[PDB]
Amino acid sequence: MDITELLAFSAKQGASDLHLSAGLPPMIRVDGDVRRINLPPLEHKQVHALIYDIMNDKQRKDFEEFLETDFSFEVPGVARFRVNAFNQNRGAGAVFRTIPSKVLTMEELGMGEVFKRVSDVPRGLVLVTGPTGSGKSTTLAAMLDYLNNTKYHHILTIEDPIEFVHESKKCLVNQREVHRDTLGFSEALRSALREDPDIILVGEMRDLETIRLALTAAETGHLVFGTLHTTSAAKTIDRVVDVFPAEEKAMVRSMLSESLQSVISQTLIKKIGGGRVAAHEIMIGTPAIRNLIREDKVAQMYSAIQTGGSLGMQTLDMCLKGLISRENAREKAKIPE
Amino acid sequence: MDITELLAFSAKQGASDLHLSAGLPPMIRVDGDVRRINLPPLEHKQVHALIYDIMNDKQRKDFEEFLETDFSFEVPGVARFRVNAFNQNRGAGAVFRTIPSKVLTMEELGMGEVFKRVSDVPRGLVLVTGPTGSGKSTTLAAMLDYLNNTKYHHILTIEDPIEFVHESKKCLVNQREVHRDTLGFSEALRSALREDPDIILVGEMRDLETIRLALTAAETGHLVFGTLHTTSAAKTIDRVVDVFPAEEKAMVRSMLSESLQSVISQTLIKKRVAAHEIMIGTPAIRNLIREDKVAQMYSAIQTGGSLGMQTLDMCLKGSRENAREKAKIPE
Amino acid sequence: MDITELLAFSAKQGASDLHLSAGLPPMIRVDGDVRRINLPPLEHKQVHALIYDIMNDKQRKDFEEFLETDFSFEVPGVARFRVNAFNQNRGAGAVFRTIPSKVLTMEELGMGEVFKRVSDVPRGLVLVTGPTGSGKSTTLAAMLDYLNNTKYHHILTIEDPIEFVHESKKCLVNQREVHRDTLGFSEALRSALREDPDIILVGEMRDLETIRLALTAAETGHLVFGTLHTTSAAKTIDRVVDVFPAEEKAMVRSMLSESLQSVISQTLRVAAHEIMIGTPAIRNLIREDKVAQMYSAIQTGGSLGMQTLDMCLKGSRENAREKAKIPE
Amino acid sequence: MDITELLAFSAKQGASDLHLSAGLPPMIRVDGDVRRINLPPLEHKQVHALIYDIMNDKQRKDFEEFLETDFSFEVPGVARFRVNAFNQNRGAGAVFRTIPSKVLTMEELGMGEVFKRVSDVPRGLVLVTGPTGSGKSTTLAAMLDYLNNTKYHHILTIEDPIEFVHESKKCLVNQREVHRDTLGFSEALRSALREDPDIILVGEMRDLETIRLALTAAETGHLVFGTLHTTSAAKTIDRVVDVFPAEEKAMVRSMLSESLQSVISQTLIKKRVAAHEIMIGTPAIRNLIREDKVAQMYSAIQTGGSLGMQTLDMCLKGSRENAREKAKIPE
Amino acid sequence: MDITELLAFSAKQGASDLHLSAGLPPMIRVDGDVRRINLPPLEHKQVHALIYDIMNDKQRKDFEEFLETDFSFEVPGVARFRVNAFNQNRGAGAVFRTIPSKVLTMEELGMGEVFKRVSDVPRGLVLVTGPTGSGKSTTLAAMLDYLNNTKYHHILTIEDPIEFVHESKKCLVNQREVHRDTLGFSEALRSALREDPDIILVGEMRDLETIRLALTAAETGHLVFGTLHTTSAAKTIDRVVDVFPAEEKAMVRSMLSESLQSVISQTLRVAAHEIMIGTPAIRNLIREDKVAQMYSAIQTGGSLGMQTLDMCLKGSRENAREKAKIPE
Amino acid sequence: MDITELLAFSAKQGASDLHLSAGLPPMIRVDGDVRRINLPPLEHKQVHALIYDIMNDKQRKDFEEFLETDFSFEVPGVARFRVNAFNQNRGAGAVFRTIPSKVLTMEELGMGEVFKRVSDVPRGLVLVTGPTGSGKSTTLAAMLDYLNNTKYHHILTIEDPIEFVHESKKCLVNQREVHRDTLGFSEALRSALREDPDIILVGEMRDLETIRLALTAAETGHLVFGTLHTTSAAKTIDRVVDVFPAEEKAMVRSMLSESLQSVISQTLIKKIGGGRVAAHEIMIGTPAIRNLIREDKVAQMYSAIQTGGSLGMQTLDMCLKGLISRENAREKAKIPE
Ligand SMILES: Nc1ncnc2c1ncn2[C@@H]1O[C@H](COP(=O)(O)OP(=O)(O)CP(=O)(O)O)[C@@H](O)[C@H]1O
Ligand SMILES: [Mg+2]
Ligand SMILES: [Mg+2]
Ligand SMILES: [Mg+2]
Ligand SMILES: [Mg+2]
Ligand SMILES: [Mg+2]
Ligand SMILES: [Mg+2]
Repeated sequence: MDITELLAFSAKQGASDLHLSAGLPPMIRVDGDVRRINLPPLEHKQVHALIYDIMNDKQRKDFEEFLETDFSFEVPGVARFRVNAFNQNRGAGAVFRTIPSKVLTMEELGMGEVFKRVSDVPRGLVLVTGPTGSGKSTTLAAMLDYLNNTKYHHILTIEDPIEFVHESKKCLVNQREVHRDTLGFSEALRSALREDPDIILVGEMRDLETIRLALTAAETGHLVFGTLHTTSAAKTIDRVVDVFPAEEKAMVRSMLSESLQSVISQTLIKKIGGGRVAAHEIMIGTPAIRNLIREDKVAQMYSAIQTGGSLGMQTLDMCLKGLISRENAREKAKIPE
Repeated sequence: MDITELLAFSAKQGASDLHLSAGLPPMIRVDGDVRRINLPPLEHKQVHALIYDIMNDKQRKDFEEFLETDFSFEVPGVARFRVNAFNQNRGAGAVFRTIPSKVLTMEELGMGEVFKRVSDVPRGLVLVTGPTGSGKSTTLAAMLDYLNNTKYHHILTIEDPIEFVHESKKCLVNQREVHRDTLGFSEALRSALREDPDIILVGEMRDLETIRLALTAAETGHLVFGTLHTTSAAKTIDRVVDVFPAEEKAMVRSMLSESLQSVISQTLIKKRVAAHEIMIGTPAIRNLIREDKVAQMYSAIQTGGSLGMQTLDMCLKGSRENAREKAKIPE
Repeated sequence: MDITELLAFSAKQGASDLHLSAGLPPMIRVDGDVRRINLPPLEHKQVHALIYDIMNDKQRKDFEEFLETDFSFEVPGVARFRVNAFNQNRGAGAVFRTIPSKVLTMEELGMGEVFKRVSDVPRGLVLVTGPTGSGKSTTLAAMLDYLNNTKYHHILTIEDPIEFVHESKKCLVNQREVHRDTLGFSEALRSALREDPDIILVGEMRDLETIRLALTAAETGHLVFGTLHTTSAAKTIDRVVDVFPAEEKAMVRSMLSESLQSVISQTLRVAAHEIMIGTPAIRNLIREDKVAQMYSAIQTGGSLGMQTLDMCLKGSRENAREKAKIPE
Repeated sequence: MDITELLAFSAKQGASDLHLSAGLPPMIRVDGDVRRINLPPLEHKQVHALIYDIMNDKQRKDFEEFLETDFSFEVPGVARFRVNAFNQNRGAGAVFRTIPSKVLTMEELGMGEVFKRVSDVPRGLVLVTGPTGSGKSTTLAAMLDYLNNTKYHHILTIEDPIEFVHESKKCLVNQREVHRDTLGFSEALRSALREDPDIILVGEMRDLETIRLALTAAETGHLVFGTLHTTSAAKTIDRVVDVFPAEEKAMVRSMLSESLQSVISQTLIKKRVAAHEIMIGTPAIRNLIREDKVAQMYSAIQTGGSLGMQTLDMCLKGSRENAREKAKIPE
Repeated sequence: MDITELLAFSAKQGASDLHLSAGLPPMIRVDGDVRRINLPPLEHKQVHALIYDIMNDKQRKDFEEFLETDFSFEVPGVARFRVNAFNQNRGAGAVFRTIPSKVLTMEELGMGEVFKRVSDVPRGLVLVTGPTGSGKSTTLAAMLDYLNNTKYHHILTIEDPIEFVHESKKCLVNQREVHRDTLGFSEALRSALREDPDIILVGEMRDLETIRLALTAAETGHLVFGTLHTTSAAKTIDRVVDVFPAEEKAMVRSMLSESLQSVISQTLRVAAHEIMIGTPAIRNLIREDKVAQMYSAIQTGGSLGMQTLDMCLKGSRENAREKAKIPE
Repeated sequence: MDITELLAFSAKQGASDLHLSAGLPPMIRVDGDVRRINLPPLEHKQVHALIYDIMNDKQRKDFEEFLETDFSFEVPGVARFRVNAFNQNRGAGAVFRTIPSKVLTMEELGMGEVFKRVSDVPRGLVLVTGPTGSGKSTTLAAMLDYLNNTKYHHILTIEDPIEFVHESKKCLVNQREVHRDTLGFSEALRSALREDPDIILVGEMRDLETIRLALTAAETGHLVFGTLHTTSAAKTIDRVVDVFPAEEKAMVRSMLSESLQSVISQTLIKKIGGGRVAAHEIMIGTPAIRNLIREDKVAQMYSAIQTGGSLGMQTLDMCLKGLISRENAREKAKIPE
């Protein structure tokens, strides 16, 4: 039972993550929960070998001298994984997080026309948000696949590391892995503006300069897709402005008001009778809402979403009233009722 | 079929852009849509060679060590291209953006005397703005051509890369390509002050230091031309100030109030044709800027017709739906 | 009578601390009081040897060149100790603070459902606070044990040194000893985000960077547990913001308003706790910088299980008043 | 006549200080006045040798490379001295300041129960203040002796240099000489938090970092003792806050409001005898500190007699002219 | 036709500037207008040689590696030039700006007693300001000549490069060329305080440090003359403060309030001047940060010889209005 | 006519400064005015030799590589000078500023009992102020001489470079030259507090840390003497507070209110019928004035000086009404009348 077999098994079980940890049997995360594989405990020596054998010399050196490190690893014909290796009280440990391989279509995900409308906009900013493991990336991949299926455009991506690999259908697709194909988000973004892109994917909007450049890229007239870890349209908007220092808030607020096209905040819910399903809050950037943003009256937006049904807007709670246990629903509702 | 041939072909097809991307055949953008040329897929090795061949040694080094780079490239008798080279999951790639060569005249563009009046000012700051493809450089080129036709002055430009190439008529024209003729906007702007210029073009008022130097250059007594991607005179004025940290905002606001002469915010519309919002820097407006009451400026434009001011929406009242797509106030 | 024997003795006597100090016999702290063990005085040479013998070569070098140092030390089968070694007028000295090994359960500590509710939250920041000794680590250990007993999650900890050692029950538990299993809090925290953790214990809100990363980790969706030495929910909240320079305060304030789930400030014996729970109103208080009002907001939050330190104290009267915000 | 002999002689003469200065004979300060000992002038070479002989190699290096240094020195059976060595126009010089050895008791100093109550607090910050020669260390020594006599606690001190040497009675006493037993106040204070102390002495709340750490140490739950040269409870409280830059003032103010237990500001008067202003940290006063209304505190002291508070002027009402020389309000 | 001949010709034509630009014949600026000399176009190779030949090896290196550079150049018996060398689309280029050599007197410039009164002050700061070209150096040179004619003082100057060369009449005059006679403004200014100067010309208020030292020099008791490119007394005062970071603004404001004696803002031909004189009221305006009021304070300061730019302009009407603060 | 002769001549003429400057004859400053000595012009080569010959190798190197430098130079039996050497358009130049040798007594300077009273105070801060060349230092030297004549105290000085050299009479006098006997003002001041000093001279109060330490030294209970370039008691006080950043102003203001004993602001005036005489504004630190300082109402102080005659206070203008031409007087009066 080598690491290849273990990973293959994890994939067979539909696991998102495989954990090694000295003094424990291998464990896998499935639908959120980490559980032990029915195998013997792995002692430090074994865990250490399993890791050290895969590593290359640099990785070994990084790991050995810094005590921890990150890298990507591939099991030909099975999947790619992002690997983190580290030390803990019992010894070595690692986490192999599976990189999703096949891209799932909007139909496969049960995503309706509203997502297409949101994808279709000719320019601006679209944000897909939610905490870790909420599926944001998969939703994005579907939106990009849809565009790849329908427009003769250029999709350029900046990813750290690249997750989904798309194949060029109608769109030219160029994916750029940070640290390997480019030196950083900033460099790639400053380049993006010179790479004739209709559509630009920016993996995550935390470090300010990325955000500035992302906004510039949207204002300048591209279609920009970014992400955050926020749980509602409002919090998303607060988050984007709040992070900047006072002197810089007004322009960010204005840029955002002009460029923001939609916000999709998302969570996964244990599906009644097994598996999980996504629930989405959806906001669409209409003049009134743009004023709410521009005037700093976002507090009102939640109801504006409530009344935006005709465009396909919906609050998280609304969506939850449409598969899931009422209690599960209430666990995640803004207003438990 | 070398890169020269490919670009020639692209031009023959009226393409705006040529794309190379490892693992694909060459592709071209025509009337918006990217398409494949009927040729075999190009693999990394081939794309890489094609790019390597055009590059000079510095460009190769930049590209090789930084993993991406930008430069201008010329195909004698055909066109000049804005080039970016980069790497991606399948390997190497590059984008060739054609650069329009000839400078079109105010008349050819149907630009009236107001633009001449704006060009004519003896010193200060003039900003031409709008999204990409709004036609900012085009408007600027015409303004500079007009000056070239009429004044015995020195026009200095700093561009990344050089877009329109002017020929010295009455003006001495010196155009400086960033990364090739100079190390950066800042360096060229610091030198500008000692290069006896009357008129300076700065391609895009993006970096704080470029803006500081641009404002210095205008305050010091030259006529400075810059650009932004903003969509109205007000937003332009906010933005120039907004970008600076708190400690520095007041002086930028004051400098700007003193030096700003005009703002021309622009967009292209089908019939394409340009529409312009035009603001002219009168004492009242300068106070609006100085006192931080730019919110009032939009109406001040509305009432400045005598000087040739006009809001974007006003100009749009000279397809109705196309118009409304771009109007501040759809009506 | 070597240092191993001394420490064993200290444990046998239920001492929290063993002191060595040139010119004195060994001394131990028991229920608060430091007292001499009935042994001869130890002279500089002897104390120095006792310390020097335990130290490893780096520790010896640190100690010799910096004149003082800290390290952890273990007596197999007895306990682990937080050791500090230093110099004083009569010569060398050292202080061994024993480490509580056994995890105690919420029930063993008489901690009620409110702690479970606080533990249960799916993400955000929870702060357990109080002066030295006050029992923060213990309260945390119980909270983590409860999670370990109930959820199939990943608990990652970062500690300087590791205090309590948990055994993986339903949770996978990874404990990381600073300086040994990782180079620092920052490194481990930056790594944490990519070690698929549900729950993260940050042993020390050591520096601004640790706090930043802790907040990032909470905001990103994990459940983070941290500590401060503050004595009340309000002071805790102030302190988290106060420590940052002006330019950075607003964002920390905002991040905190969004992510903070609870604050538990504590003192010891039996533990008394102030408990605050992160409701919208309180989040506004934090966001708007009106935390001054929060103390009463705690007073009126009984339904959720909130309570002021003084309230809890109303469950010796004098001992109580020694530690009350409002002696009455 | 070596330096040992000289110091012995100084002690024999009841001198507080011995001065060496190249180009002069040794000199001693007695009852305030500096005088020459009946000996030949000492030239640079001689003074330098005399100093070199006492110094250890580090002290020599410090002195040689930094041109001046400080250290403690002991003459067995006579006294300990605070030493500073330095250079001046005529050459080398040094100052030997005698350090009083024995710790005097509260009773010997006529200090009443209030001082015990202040000493007794379980944690927080206590500040003893006044100009040089006011008797701050003396008061502190007595407070620590009292604790040494009564509690089974750990007293840790950090001193530059160690002034009074305590002997471990009920308390474990660890005294740390800066530059010799530790590298600095900050290092020793950072270690203190891990040296299981009940009570910590910090000789002079002068540097920001020392203050920050002192406040941390008090807030974290220890009883911290510090000193300043301020002359009243209010001024002391202002000063502790004043010294910090704006961004940091609020937290220092808050920390202090929570942790401050007492302030004892002191001066010596002929009859010498000590006079004390005494403040005790009650909720009302803590608010005064917290809200930044310390201006009111002086009267709050006036009305705090029941707890043993007293203004400097009040205490002075227990020569009338000598008294008035030192009164806040001469009357 | 070498560069010496070209420059000689430019001087013969009374040109302010000579331009070289690959692909063009030499061009000269005369009374504002740049025009071609009747000569063949100069190609890159030729322009490059012309420049390369004058340059020294460092200059060549600077130019070659940085792509552009600045230096001074002298044509014995003709003039000195401020040379800038650079690159452009057609190839090399360069700009030689002639240096006004001859000092002109206050009388020759029609400058009245007010300038003498301003020159005469025993210490403090005097600022002569205005856009490029406006005639600041000239106005200064006249002020210094007047002092040179009347006081037995020490005039020290620091310049990049030296423009006007004074001859020692009653004053000892020491002129220091930056990069050649001194390493920088800062160094020279720090030195100035110990070169026993009565009067100091700071050629460029180059950076914050220069300003600091200039202010120190004025405050310390010397008479300091400096320049800025601002267009009015108010803007000058604002600018001197604005340039500093927040923490430092107050002290600069205060120093300036105390030391500032006069501001002379100027434009060109004939010169027009705005003149402000440092009276207590104005000093308060500066100190209290109410400079906004100063413009009228100038209007009412005629008795001392103050005058707004617009006032002076009321001594072609259109030309006048081109440069008026208030066109009327 | 070598440099020694030149300097001797300058001293014979009572000059404060001798200037060399390529292309000019030697010039000397006497009573304020620089005038040419009746000698031939000195060309670059000669000036350069005159300077280079005196310099030591380090000084030559400093000078040669930094293009300018400073040092002290001594002409045995004549005087010491502070020398600055530099380059200018005509070539080399230098300034030899004579360091005053004999110390002048209060009587020799016509200073009355008020100065003694001010000197006599047991502790606190005394400031002697005035622009360059106003004689401040000489006044101080007289005050120190007086103390040296009368008290058995320790006078410690920190000077950059040491000007007047005092001889130990009743006081022990230790003078410390900055850069030579100590590394800096701060170091020496931190040492001073440990060197048993009754009286401490701090040469100049500009760089903040020196001021902080100076104030500490005064508050702690020594008698501190410092200087500034200000022209009146008020401006002196404003100057000391104004220089600090906002957060630090209050404590400086308070420290100063408690410690300040007197301020003596001074100027020299061309004496009618030849030479010059000093005029002084004198303020003495009484409780009322201390409140003015403490409460930040220094604006009132000028009149408080006017009414402080009994203690020997006087405004600059008052003193001017007591040797000098009325016009000369008005040149320097706060209120010309
Ligand atoms: N009371 C007085 N009457 C006449 N001349 C005096 C004088 N006091 C000083 N001088 C002369 O004035 C010159 C400067 O004196 P001093 O050096 O004491 O002033 P100062 O304290 O301003 C030095 P600095 O200019 O460096 O601040 C010297 O030539 C000195 O002899
Ligand atoms: Mg993802
Ligand atoms: Mg353009
Ligand atoms: Mg603990
Ligand atoms: Mg003491
Ligand atoms: Mg000039
Ligand atoms: Mg002096």
